[PDB]
Amino acid sequence: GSHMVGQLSRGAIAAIMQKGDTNIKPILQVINIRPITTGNSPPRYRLLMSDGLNTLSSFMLATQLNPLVEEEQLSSNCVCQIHRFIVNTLKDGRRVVILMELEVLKSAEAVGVKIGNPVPYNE
Ligand SMILES: Cc1cccc(-n2nc(C(=O)O)cc2-c2ccccc2)c1
Ligand SMILES: Cc1cccc(-n2nc(C(=O)O)cc2-c2ccccc2)c1
Repeated sequence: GSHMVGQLSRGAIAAIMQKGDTNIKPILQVINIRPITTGNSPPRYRLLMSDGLNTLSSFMLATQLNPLVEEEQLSSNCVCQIHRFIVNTLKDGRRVVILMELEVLKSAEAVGVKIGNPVPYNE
């Protein structure tokens, strides 16, 4: 409906990256998905997601959610609610947000566009 950016949890990306609170169940839009280089292990998918204000490319799907990308409705433009996630930190200090449980609220085809004008989160 109208006010599309209101469909997303504006501020959730900053909340995740600055507060590290995991009790939230934010609604985010998938902007892009791509495999990361693995080899000799199940594929892993990285997501560029948006909360309407910011985008962040630090998301990775838990492997248990791979079928959503491979078989069902998880692709660019879909709107999802994250029901469970954890933040992990690499040795170099970069954070990786692992999505453990997510629900597709609106399919890519039902949304069809990048909502709002989100800008990259700097961190
Ligand atoms: C920090 C971050 C967040 C999300 C994805 C990535 N990432 N992207 C790629 C890739 O090949 O594109 C590889 C990684 C990676 C993840 C964990 C450890 C080492 C590398 C990195
Ligand atoms: C210690 C640490 C730091 C960052 C990410 C993780 N991590 N957690 C999961 C998971 O699915 O739970 C998967 C990874 C991962 C491991 C190697 C490369 C890319 C991602 C673990």
